[PDB]
Amino acid sequence: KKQVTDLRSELLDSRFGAKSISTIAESKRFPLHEMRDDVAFQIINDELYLDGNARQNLATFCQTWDDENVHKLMDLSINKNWIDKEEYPQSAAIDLRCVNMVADLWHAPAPKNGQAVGTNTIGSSEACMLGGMAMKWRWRKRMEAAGKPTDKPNLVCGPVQICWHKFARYWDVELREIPMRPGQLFMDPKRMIEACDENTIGVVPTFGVTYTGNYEFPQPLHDALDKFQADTGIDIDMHIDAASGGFLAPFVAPDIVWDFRLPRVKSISASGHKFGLAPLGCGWVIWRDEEALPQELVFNVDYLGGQIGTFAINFSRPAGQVIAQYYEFLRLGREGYTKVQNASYQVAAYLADEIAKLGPYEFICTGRPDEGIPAVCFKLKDGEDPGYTLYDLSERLRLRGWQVPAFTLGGEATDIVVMRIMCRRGFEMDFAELLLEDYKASLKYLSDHP
Amino acid sequence: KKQVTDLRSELLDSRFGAKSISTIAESKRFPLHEMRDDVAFQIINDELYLDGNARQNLATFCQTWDDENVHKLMDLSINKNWIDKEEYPQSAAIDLRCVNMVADLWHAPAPKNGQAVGTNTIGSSEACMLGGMAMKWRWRKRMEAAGKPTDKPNLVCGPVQICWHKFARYWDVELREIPMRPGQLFMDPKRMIEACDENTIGVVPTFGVTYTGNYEFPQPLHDALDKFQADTGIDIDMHIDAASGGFLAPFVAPDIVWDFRLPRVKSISASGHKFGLAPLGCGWVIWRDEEALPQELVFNVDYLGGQIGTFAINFSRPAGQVIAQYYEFLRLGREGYTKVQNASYQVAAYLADEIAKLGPYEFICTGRPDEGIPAVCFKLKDGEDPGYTLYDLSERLRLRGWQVPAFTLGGEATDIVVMRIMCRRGFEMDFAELLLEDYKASLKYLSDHP
Amino acid sequence: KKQVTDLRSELLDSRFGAKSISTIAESKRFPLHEMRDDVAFQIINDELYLDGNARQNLATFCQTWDDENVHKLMDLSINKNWIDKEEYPQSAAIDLRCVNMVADLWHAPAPKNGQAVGTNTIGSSEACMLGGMAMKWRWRKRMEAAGKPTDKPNLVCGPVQICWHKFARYWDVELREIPMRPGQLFMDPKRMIEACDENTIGVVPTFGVTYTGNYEFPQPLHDALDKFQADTGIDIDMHIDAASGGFLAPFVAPDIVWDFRLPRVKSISASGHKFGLAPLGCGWVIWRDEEALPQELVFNVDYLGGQIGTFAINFSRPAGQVIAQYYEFLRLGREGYTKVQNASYQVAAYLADEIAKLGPYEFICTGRPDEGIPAVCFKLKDGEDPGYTLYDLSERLRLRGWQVPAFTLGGEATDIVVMRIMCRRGFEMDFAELLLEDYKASLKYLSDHP
Amino acid sequence: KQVTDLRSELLDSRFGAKSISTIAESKRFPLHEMRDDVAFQIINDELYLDGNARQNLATFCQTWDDENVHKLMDLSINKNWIDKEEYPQSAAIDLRCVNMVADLWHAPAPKNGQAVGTNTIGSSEACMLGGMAMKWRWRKRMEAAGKPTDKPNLVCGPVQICWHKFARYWDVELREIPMRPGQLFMDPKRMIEACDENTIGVVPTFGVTYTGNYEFPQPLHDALDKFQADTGIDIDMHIDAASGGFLAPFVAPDIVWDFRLPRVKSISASGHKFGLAPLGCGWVIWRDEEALPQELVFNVDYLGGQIGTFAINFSRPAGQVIAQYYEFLRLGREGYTKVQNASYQVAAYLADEIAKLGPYEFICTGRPDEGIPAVCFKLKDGEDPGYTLYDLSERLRLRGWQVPAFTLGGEATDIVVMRIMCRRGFEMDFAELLLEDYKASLKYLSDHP
Ligand SMILES: *Cc1c(COP(=O)(O)O)cnc(C)c1O
Ligand SMILES: *Cc1c(COP(=O)(O)O)cnc(C)c1O
Ligand SMILES: *Cc1c(COP(=O)(O)O)cnc(C)c1O
Ligand SMILES: *Cc1c(COP(=O)(O)O)cnc(C)c1O
Repeated sequence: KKQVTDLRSELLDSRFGAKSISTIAESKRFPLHEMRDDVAFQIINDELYLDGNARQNLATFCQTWDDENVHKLMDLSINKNWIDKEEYPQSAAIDLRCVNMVADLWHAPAPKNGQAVGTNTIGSSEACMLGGMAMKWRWRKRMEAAGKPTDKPNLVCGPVQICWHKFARYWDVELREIPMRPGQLFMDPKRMIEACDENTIGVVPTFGVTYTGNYEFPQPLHDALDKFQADTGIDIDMHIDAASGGFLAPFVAPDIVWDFRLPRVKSISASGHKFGLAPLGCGWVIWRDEEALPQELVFNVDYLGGQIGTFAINFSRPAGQVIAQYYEFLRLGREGYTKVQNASYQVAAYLADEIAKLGPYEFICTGRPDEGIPAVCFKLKDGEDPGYTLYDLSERLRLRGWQVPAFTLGGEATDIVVMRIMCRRGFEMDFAELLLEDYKASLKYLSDHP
Repeated sequence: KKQVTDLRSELLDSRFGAKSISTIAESKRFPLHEMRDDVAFQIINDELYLDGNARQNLATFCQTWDDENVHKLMDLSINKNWIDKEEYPQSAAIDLRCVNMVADLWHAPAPKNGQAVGTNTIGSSEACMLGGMAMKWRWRKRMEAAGKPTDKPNLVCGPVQICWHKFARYWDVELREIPMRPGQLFMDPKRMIEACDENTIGVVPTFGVTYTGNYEFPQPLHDALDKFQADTGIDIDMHIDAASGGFLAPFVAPDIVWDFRLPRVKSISASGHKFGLAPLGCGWVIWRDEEALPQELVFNVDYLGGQIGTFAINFSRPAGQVIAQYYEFLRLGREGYTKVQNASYQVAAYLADEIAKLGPYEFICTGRPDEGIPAVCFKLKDGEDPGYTLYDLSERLRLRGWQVPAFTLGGEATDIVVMRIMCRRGFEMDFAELLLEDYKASLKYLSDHP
Repeated sequence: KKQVTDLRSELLDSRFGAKSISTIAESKRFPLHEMRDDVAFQIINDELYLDGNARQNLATFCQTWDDENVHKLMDLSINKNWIDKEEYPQSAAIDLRCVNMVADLWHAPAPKNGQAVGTNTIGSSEACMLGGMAMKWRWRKRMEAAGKPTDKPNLVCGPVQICWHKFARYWDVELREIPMRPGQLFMDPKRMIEACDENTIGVVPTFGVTYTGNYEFPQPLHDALDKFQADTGIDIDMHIDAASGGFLAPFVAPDIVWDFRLPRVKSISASGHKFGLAPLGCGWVIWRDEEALPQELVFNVDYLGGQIGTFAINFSRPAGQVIAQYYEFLRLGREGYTKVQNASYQVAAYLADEIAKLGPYEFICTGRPDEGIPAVCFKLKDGEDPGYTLYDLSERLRLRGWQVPAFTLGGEATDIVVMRIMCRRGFEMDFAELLLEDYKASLKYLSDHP
Repeated sequence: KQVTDLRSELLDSRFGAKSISTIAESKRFPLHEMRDDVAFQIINDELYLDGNARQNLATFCQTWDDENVHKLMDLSINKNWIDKEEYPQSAAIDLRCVNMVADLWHAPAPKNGQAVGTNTIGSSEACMLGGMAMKWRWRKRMEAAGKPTDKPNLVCGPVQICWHKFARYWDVELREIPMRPGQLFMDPKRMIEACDENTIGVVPTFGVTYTGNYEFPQPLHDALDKFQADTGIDIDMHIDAASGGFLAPFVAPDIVWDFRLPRVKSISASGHKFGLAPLGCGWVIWRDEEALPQELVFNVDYLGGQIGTFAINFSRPAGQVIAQYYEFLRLGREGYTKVQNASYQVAAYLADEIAKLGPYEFICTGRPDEGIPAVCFKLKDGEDPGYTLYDLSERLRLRGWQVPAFTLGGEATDIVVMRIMCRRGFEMDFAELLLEDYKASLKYLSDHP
């Protein structure tokens, strides 16, 4: 009799009065029985409230808002496999159009066969790894042509994102990172060259440093590499990590020469899901030409009577993000992207100007299109003590749901603590003004409770 | 006033009467201006009709259907970044629970500290690469402990999926793939041993061969490695590529000893988005214990007052797939997965039995849970010419929307042409009956057209 | 021409690239012009993120979750006017049914004419004011019957909610609120009698004290009032403020005699939107019989050829909440309400037990259905200093989005600080465990920072 | 049998189910839980017995809301208006509205940047708040003069029922000037005749419900000025602008009815009437801090500070105020003017067309300078077209229209009038359908006794 009465309750009980929702969710072993689908969904939906409100997460560089058409395109493509070119041929075609468009945006030389050399990825990490492998292979071929050993490769870079550290570790390459230091939180030409030698597989400038938000300019570095070859005969290539800058500079600062306009730039990577406005799960890596991508790294697959070259670390994955990316390209175009990015810079500039009035801060990034990305980065003026640290301010802001990271820089600037505010699409002026209000209140509090 | 007149039309024109929809979509350069969002969506939505219907794609192993709750969870998580453990802490916690559940499902030794060693990935490709890197590292340590050189590593395997070829290429490991041959379309104990030597970083049995759908049983191979170490002193580990098998056997054939129950198995990988029932973009790799995973490959990140180890190639990416995976685990449990997988095997078995009476066929896979995955694989009997090849049949079926692949096997069986039908969730008996009807019709046509 | 180009942009610009979203929302003067409706919605939608997550708000007693059918009924009733009985006659009829059901739930004498004496209200506040006006009127009639003056009315009560202070102020009644004091945080029989006199219009027990979560039991007070009349000839009525308790005890503690089973109780009020499970905007007040409600306070209106009595402060208002309330009565019934409330009590008891293990606490409320509502209320043991105050704990929990109030009691217990956690529908066990985890984490932090 | 019935409970269709084979409970709390789809279906269905809101021409309240308001309301279904610290932005948004409405009514610019006023569930609560403040200011005046305060009275014209309730609930003698032939409102002469030192204030109705016409505060204000000059008695006003408050500012700005008038200490209006907000939104604004007795305000902590609160209700939905703010930003003066102009155009059209159909005498014809967008008429005195307006109202109801016909009060109880309200959502084309049914109804009433 109990079984039937229990089952009756299973059918009729409300979501929160149900027996199945009276226990803590499994966290150690694979569940034994099936359960009400509404209760399973409810529990998980509710647990996710413990994640931070994405729109208030001012620490991330990734998109936290997508328009309705992208939501639809994503749902519609939830089961389209990006890797199966023959099974989802139009998704594949759309992908190839994006490759052309991004290559064009970065001034890659026009492809004679009508198709640029490059590929979509899950993000900049995979894109960078692909660029790094190609870089390492081109170096090997150069050394082999010279009759020199290829067992001690190194890579020269500045304050790179962690993915390059993983590349170095995973592909056994010695990472030679020029450390940040007071006065120059980036890789300068002089220190770059001092780290270069015949075993350097390449140099990686970060066109939009994550820690500060400022651009490392490839041109001055390119000049130094030209002189290095003239003096030593050593020819070093560049791969630009433009995770953020790749989808900013072309629109608001087109005259900064950082891309394929520079001879030594053999490849560039960027995150479509950062300022490229695509939903999480989209990255891009373009090569200046076929010569820049070693064929031994490319796996060809049948496609519409012919073949297409593939270079990826991942295999199966959703094609929704690239479809969404194409949508943004067509819907916004240069005009639309410029308007959206200009909106972010205006917000960044506004906040930097207003926050400067509230305390003894020294700004590292103030939302200037010509210097970096739409971000605000600052620190307390040396020797100044307003009665609080940027860590305390970060915490107070969190009480209102905002995630504004405060952290120490690296290298020779480990004693410097900075606060960074990322101004992405969806962080409109009105919304940013609310942050400003909370910022003033927080300081107000820290003042009444020193 | 033509500018005012064009604008009026731009505002009032219907979807297909609009001037902006009168041209072919851009495919070579980045668009210059923005356009109506409905038109951009319509064009792309319509182009996607050229992709094959996913529900009729019987070539793929990946999920082509997800329940409504998964669609909701995915939409809700479109902007949750899997990599930001501190910003989306509960998404991170849910992921850690799945790691424990998958490890438990595969009989991994119980975690003393309550947390299994493993990670979520975009798919089995990344999971296999993580497993391979760890294998390579353990091998180098083993060689180094005996003062031996580590410049000639090789990996022994059978008819593996392409990701293993990419692993060998990207990490400079010699792939010793034992080829399929008549009467033996798998890596057998004897040939495996012939291929193994002091430079073998490990053996990778494929617990669910893509080309045939059959399991390569680790147990017999394991006994062979034990004897190998006894005779030569060479101790070789195994990594199971259970992309499909990992979420099948545990439910429908629990007595098959293929997992951590086997001492030499140091890691196992599988695709959540294949038989794990997760939406595209979910993979898993678990290690036996801490000793199985070299700490040098792990990058720790801050997490709730402590630190969490991370081992991944990708960085930013959506957390929706793992959240959906946890939902399936809780909603279905062993009971639910058993019922779902059983339905797939029932369909495969049905098709195999029905197709067998329509022609002179020899089956390689008939949907037997004790032999492999829910698939049907067959070829024309040796020396039989029914007046058509399986290529013709595959083509006829495509006229009704079905994608049923016909292909030649590799290795020393390149003369053999086989047809494979994958029976996934969402390919119910009634739907399969329709395929059967189209099969009978196709054969009649081929008959009336020798 | 500039106007044409501006118009083109107003039409084609994306949500965040639009000019109209580049400024701060008006807050001082009525706007002059119209603007894109999507921008207006976006700005407001985004500002609301600054409100606390209702599901994590553990301070409120009101519903923070409604099932899909309620969301539908509310949307369908958004334009139905509760006050227009003749224009929306069935909404009116449904409302009258709820009056009957609530009256019956509280053991009101069965209405001979089939319709209980009572009315729906926006909340307990209006309900309490209606009950208060009626009490005042009956008192005046009693005094007048003996030829005595009615210029000095007073109301006797314990730690009441603010609405009674407002009633006293708005209707010129001296509020004799018996203060909380160490050992008895409630109105006890002895002090109640001390405060009562010929000028007392009635006694108001709070069946579910907001500050502690405990019930003030009407029966012992009723016994005292009986003896009081016997000793002094002064006959005093009771009005039970059962804002919370009215939809709890009837289901989980039917043996508690607090309602119309007690002769002196002439009216009872409760919040439908608290434990009554109705969405915000629903309250109830029921009178014992016609004699308990002075007709001079009732305004009759035409209804279906007859007349219905109305007693309300508000006039026009949505009928969705009462329609939703009826749906909950029908869908859940006594069985459903019992299970939902049982779930809340289960959660309160769990947290009480677990939190007790974390520090030197003295509990005031532990979620016992025989003592009060599903709440947890505690203070630090007298003389114990764990290194932090409950205010500190409340603040740290807020860093995770939780709103757990810490406050000082009133009256003679102003030096006592307590923390109160409300366990409502939608605060399931699994969700509560997450809170407990943050509680443990918050304590560890407070210890690591003496 | 247990298992048998359970199987049916799981598989039965909505209408084949056992639980829907009986009449819904109406006497006692149901005992058992039941299928949620059946419970919903039953209620959804009996609600069809309510009149179609879009065809309800008797109500002044909104019967249509745009998609964004529907969304905002669903999103705010659980946001508690009263918990200022818990839903701080909802509260902030509310305060912006207070400023905007105060500005709309020419309230003196607040030096501290925040107007004195509050959102309410409707005009009823707003009027009661204004009434209490009015009563308290009067008490303070009498106490200063050293006179008794036990006999307060309130002077008004044909007020809505809420003022009768205020009078009863707060023990104030209501001195209502009755309507009479040719004067369906409170005129200056009769107002003054009812005023004395016990009058707590005067309440002009800027948009009389029964007729749709405005009672103009200016001439009444002039009479009160003269009254003080003559007697020394200083009487203030509270304008009940339930309807007019969100009409005149947009279509007839030159009418001086608001804070431009010195004696107007407070004004109330229904956001859910012509303010275009969904049901459950009212407003009351005071001209300054001095007009609102502090003894009536309960301060609550708010963002490190305190905010004064004056309300009868406590917990309630914040959706309506959020929706109200959306309309303010989305429409602005331009938008409201366009929306209100549309209603007046429809009211004027119907008045003109209905005039051609019978011997009617119009009381209201949708003129922006005279009142709200309504049509009100009666049969010419001594004229008998063979039917009453009651019969006409009934026949229109056969098509789903609710067009009320009723008798006026006071000295005009023998007068029967019909009133048509033209709100947002009663577009020209829709109104033309009503006109077609009106013509048909008359034609029918003609071929019959
Ligand atoms: C499909 C498959 C893979 C690749 O897994 P993804 O999820 O597509 O990256 C690897 N191994 C085997 C045996 C497979 O079937
Ligand atoms: C964010 C970032 C990355 C990693 O890109 P993903 O899209 O997260 O994989 C790499 N480099 C830089 C400079 C970045 O900012
Ligand atoms: C919450 C509460 C009230 C006020 O009820 P509302 O529904 O918010 O108006 C009154 N009394 C008690 C005891 C309460 O808890
Ligand atoms: C409708 C009305 C009221 C009552 O306002 P509610 O919003 O329904 O509470 C008061 N006065 C007048 C003049 C009205 O028209």
